[PDB]
Amino acid sequence: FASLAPRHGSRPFMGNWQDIGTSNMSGG
Amino acid sequence: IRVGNNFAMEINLNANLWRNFLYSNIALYLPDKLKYSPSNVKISDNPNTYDYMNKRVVAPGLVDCYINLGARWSLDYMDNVNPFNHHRNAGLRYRSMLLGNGRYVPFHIQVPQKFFAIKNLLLLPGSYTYEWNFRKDVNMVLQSSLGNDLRVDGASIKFDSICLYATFFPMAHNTASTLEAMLRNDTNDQSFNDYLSAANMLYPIPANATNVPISIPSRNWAAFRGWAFTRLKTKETPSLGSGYDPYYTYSGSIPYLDGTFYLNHTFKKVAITFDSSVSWPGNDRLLTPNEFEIKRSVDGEGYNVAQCNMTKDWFLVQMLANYNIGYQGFYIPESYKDRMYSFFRNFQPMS
Amino acid sequence: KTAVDSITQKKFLCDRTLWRIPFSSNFMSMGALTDLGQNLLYANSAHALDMTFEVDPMDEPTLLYVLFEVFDVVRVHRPHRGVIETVYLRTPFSA
Amino acid sequence: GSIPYLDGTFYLNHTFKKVAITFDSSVSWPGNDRLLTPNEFEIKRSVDGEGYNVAQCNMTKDWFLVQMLANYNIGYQGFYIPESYKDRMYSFFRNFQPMSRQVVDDTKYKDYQQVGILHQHNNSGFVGYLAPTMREGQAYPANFPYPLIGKTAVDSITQKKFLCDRTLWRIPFSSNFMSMGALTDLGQNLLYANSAHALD
Amino acid sequence: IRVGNNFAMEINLNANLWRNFLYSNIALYLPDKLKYSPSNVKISDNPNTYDYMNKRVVAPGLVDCYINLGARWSLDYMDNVNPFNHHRNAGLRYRSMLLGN
Amino acid sequence: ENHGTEDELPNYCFPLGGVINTETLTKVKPKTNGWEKDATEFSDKNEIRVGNNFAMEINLNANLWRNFLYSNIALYLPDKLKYSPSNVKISDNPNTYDYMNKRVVAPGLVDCYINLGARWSLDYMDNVNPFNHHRNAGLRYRSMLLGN
Amino acid sequence: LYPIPANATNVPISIPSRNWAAFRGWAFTRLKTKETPSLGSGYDPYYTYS
Amino acid sequence: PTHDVTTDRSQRLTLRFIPVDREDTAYSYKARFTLAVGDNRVLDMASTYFDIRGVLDRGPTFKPYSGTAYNALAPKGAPNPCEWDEAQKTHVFGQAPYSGINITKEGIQIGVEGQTPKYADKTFQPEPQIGESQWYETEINHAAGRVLKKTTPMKPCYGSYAKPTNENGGQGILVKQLESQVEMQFFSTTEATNLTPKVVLYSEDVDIETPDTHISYMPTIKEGNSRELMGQQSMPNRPNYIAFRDNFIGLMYYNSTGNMGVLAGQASQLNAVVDLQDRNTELSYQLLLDSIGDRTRYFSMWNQAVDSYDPDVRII
Amino acid sequence: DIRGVLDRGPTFKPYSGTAYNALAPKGAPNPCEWDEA
Amino acid sequence: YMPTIKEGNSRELMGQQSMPNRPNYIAFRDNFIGLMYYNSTGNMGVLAGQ
Repeated sequence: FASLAPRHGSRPFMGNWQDIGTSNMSGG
Repeated sequence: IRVGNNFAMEINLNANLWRNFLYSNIALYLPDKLKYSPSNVKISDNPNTYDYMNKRVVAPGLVDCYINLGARWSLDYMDNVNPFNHHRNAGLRYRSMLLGNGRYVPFHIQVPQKFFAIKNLLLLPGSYTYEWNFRKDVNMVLQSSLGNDLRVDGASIKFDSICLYATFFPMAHNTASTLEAMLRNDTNDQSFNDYLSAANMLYPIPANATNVPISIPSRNWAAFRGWAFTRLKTKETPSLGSGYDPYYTYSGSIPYLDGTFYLNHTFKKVAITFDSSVSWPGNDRLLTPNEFEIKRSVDGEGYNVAQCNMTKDWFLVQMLANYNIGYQGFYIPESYKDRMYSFFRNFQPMS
Repeated sequence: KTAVDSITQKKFLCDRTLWRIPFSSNFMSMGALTDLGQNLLYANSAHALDMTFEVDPMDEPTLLYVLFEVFDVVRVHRPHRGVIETVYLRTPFSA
Repeated sequence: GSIPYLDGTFYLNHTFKKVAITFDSSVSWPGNDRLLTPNEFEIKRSVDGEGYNVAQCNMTKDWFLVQMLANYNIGYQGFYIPESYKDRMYSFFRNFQPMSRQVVDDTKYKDYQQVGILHQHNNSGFVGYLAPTMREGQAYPANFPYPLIGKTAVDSITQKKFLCDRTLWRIPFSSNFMSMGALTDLGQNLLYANSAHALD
Repeated sequence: IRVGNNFAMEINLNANLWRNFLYSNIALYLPDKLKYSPSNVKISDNPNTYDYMNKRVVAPGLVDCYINLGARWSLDYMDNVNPFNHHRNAGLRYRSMLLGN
Repeated sequence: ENHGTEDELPNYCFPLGGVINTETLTKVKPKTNGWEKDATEFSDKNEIRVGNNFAMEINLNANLWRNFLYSNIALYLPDKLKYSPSNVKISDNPNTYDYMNKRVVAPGLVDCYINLGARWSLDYMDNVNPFNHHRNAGLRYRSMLLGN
Repeated sequence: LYPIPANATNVPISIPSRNWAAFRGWAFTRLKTKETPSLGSGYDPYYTYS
Repeated sequence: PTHDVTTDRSQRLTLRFIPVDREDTAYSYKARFTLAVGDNRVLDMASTYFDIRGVLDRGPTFKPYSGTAYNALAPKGAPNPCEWDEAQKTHVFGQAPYSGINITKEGIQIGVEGQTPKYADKTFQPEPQIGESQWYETEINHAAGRVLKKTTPMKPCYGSYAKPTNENGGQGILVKQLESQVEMQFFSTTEATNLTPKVVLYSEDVDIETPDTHISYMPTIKEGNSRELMGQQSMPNRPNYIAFRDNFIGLMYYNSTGNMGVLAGQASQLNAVVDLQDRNTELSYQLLLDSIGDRTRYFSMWNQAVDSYDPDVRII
Repeated sequence: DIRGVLDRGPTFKPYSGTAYNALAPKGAPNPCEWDEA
Repeated sequence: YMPTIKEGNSRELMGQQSMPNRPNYIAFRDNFIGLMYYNSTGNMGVLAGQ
């Protein structure tokens, strides 16, 4: 999916792999 | 020609500015048991009316410019009074002026969606019905800074029209169809979680009652996370579950709904006993390991923190419940973990 | 030099907050699904709870607002155009 | 004084009504039915008969979307407060302060008299007349302003506006008004095109 | 020996501190069409002169301690006036004292 | 950081009924030019003020600024500037609070006009410890943390 | 220790739910709250009885 | 990126949704919508909201400011120029700040028009804001002022208001026959009674009212004007800020089983919003905004302005 | 690095109020003499 | 407030009233805007080789 990512230089500016879901609760 | 020094009259300016501060902000917001009815003035009989709360004359000698000189000390009269029902409440000060300065206000509001399943939900294509029930109670839709009954006080609200708006990201149609196809699996289900994540029970405390026993009947306690308890007021908490509460003559801040809790200091101790014999946490954990002593009036053994009466057991638990601080030294937590509704942001010890 | 014989009063005020007691074996947040919450999955037995609070007396009917912290989770499935399907689950206090 | 051309101390941002951009004298930009009034960038509306204002002010829903997307990439997944590093000093939401008041409704209130500054005598015998000079007059009941509150509140009309100082009304030349890169996707379609377009 | 209560005179302090605030900061910075010429005082003819801008007397009743009570409202007269041409311009208030007095 | 005082308006104080120096007058009705005493309906004694009332003028924003500079800067001057009071006994030890309390200091040393328009710390007040001051908000907190 | 109010004739108690294996029996006697200190507390300043 | 991110087809950003069917109770209303998402569009429900228009009446108990609006620099015990009947003769406690030229039976001469004596218009002249400008007590032989009549109820100066009933700011109750009733009262020196009247007090009836003050000390319970009612002292009303709640708490029925909202498909009609009344969706949203953003900042669109006491008022 | 001499002019006033008898009333005159008939 | 246009001393000049001048902060601009000729193509600065 490098055609959806912005190009910083000539490399796709991707996010991290494990930053997909949320985990926050009221103190946990 | 003047013979001698001129005529003048001496004023104490800084004391008069500080006597105006303590009266307008603290002495006028005292409990009504400290006030009295003025002479030859017809006052209303209903204590929840602005005509009552305005005309109950309070003595300036109760909170005058010499009260607790050199003491960082909140009044014991003013601990149980809601500090958010005040005209220096800078949120409600901002929310009052955001509509205007007049009695007759045509408003135009954009009300956010808060139900956690449909709050961050990314809807796929399809036609959905979307039906919502809105309130019209002027003690619920509005907030006064005194807490008077706005039903008696003539405050009315009239909802003319309503529209639903929806901002769409203009995604490319062969990309928004690949994302559509990926999000229609049973493996790519959008799973959400309420941030509070708690089933919330209200237990009544009678007047002048010290012991409050509650009792959960019998249940499997798997995936249980903990407790978060706070005292409220029956006057300030509406009977939710009913669509209209006719006995709710209050329009101040609702601590049940906004997080403006202030009766935290009114707790002595907490005894948690699972299954009537197993004291929790048991295991000789705490310094008084069968109960959570939140504060001590009479301490001879010296188990208090912070030059206040909060115990060393309870300060350990609250710094560990919020910050994972307490086994490797107590210190100031960083400003990103220490949010607004947190323990250490608001813990203000006094003497 | 003419100060009176005085006695000291100490207290604290902690507004805006909830008194959190975590159901964890070391009172810490090592995860949202705590170790005592998983100890009760493998025990497979029901226990009763009898909490007892001692509060300061007020001249007013007050309430007690205890948050029994659960996992109030919603899983949302949209399998077809115009089809919405949700499964809810919260544990312990299932409903 | 301060030069807003050089200092960056822009303050006449509230004096804009609408913006119409047309490429090649016929093609109205952005086109594509993007906005709620898609032929122009309505910045504010005094009429508001169709219900297109935000923030309890008179800024439109099209324009507040564009400005929260030009600066912040905020608006397609809910409007929220941008974080403190995205929200700099010369930015939008740092300076956007929407306001409202009520004044007298001179065509509805049946007892209105337009009392000019020559005849407004509030603080009558305790304040000098039309000057910061010495007091003059008598301790007399005032006539200005009209009460907007109380049981004898006048029939009022609401004026809404906003002030958004220090900032520039950014309209990005991107196909979704977002900052996905400094070389935007609409600037790459015109790249290597060798085609001149009129801008009106 | 004084018979009865003593002599005294009353000032409203928090109004006079608030009325000094609104005159020094807002009423003196009103546009020149609102101000008028001082009686029997000489004045310059160039409106870009400090001797002009000092001596144009402005009425305190324009911005007094009752203007838009309970309204968070910048004045419509003061919207088109540059807010940075003001003596509370805390940069210029600091840049002036950084050279001296 | 001496900005001067914002006192373009005069600040006045007034007697408790708005006026105190009224005089006694008598109602007079015209002859049916000509005048005659009207004591039938109205009384012959009416307290009516002729002209403006009595008032006293105070400069408030200068008195608040002059109280600020004396209590914070002029009282904390070095002891070479202060002098002994008249007819008041004083401690001989200069390290005593009774010494430091009773050394009377001239308000004209740090008055409401000192270095106007200059962000300038005093050369008298450079070598003085700024943390031996009652606006030391740490020590102002630590003193109240034990009590009053 | 289950508390009984003043002049209260009926006293309902309740054990919620338990495995009652190896239970031996009951033995009960009314006391006085004035005469019985709340143990577990190291010092009761309201216990005026000796 | 050029393609595969943003469409090149005619697609709207914001849609407007008219309610399909609206029903009203006396305490609540219900709005059913068609949240129609077209082909190849994704909709994050964070971008959805309800735009509501209406008319709010804050009631008479709304006071958005401390203090008063009218004569705030007046002393609180300072009375207006008033009249009262004792035991039945009428006494006058007044003030004559204006300085004129000559006094005849037509009033006070404010100036000339050539040689003709121009007098004062009794509707608004002399003004109660215009007196003398020098400080030294010069000789004033021909003063004039304005006095409220005995039928006007006596109020302190602090907080007194009457509406103006002409274009030139003069206040006074008009009467139908629409002519004003401003009687002229001529006063001279007590030991002087030719006879030259020194003070002319234009008596009048105004619609006097205290819209934001109340009396903190009533000396007399009885009606009518009296000498004891000069000593009544006016206190400003308490400031009462009436507004919508923070993040619009209380507009939407959350956690009411009788007032549960619906998000469902149009055909299956199975409600995806399963709401339980021991949840607190409001407090779940108040604590969520704290953990994700700086809560001190003010966002007007969601009315995001957190309730905050002053830290020096709570803890003295 | 610029070294020079700046002249702010007679229209420079870096402070509100006055330096000279600030606590005096604004109408209060100096001990003065004049001429009459 | 000048009570009388005559410049000579009189009784009426005891009633003249003084107002402080308006505070005027004259300084260099922020980040020294205005000292340097930027963007003036007739006063364009030079960084070149010798």
